[PDB]
Amino acid sequence: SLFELGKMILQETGKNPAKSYGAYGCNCGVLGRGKPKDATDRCCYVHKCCYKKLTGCNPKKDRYSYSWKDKTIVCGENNSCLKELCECDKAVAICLRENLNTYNKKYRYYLKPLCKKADAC
Amino acid sequence: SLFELGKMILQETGKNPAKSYGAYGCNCGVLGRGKPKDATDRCCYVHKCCYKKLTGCNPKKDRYSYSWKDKTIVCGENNSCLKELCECDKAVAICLRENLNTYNKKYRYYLKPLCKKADAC
Repeated sequence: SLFELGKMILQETGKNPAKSYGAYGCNCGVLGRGKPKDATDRCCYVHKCCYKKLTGCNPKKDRYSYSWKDKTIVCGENNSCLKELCECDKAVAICLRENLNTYNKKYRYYLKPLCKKADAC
Repeated sequence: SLFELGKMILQETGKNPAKSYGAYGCNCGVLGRGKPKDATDRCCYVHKCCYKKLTGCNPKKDRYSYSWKDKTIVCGENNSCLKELCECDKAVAICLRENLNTYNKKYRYYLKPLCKKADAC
């Protein structure tokens, strides 16, 4: 669920997930997808494509189990959707961390109408 | 849709809606309701309750028309559901503005998991 996602993002990035990624570029946040503004934004693009491939469980709402073991996110689900969901979220969190070095505040609260339409996933 | 809602909040409140209300307390932002932390949060609580009476339309995605007339939000004729959606959104923007006096940044990014379950609307 969004709670696990936020937690993982915090855990990987050390950043307030809502503040940093609740509205960032064309893909991180409440609005759908768009051509990515930068690597951070592309992470969110991939994540949204990850979610859109999922069936059997609600990516936003459904809780799942995971653990933080040797500072790694370990997805603790057997159930294919919740596991896949967990891995979607872990991947974005890792991606966001990986790309903190190009994170640019100027893309925070980016205006959606400034975004090219996203390619199909 | 969230676009109209955010614009209304900005208009009433003068605040970046994502920043101030995208994750505030137990009710403003993602997912459902929780026992409100303060008046601002209760606005969002009432708003989410308001969304429940909507039937033939999607609050998050569906666009509707409104205008800013003499610095008031005036909902467009729209169909029944969109009209009521618009009025839900207008009401929360107004409420948020009314309660700016007790807005507390400490509740910005409140840990929503720790919220009590909401009462019935």
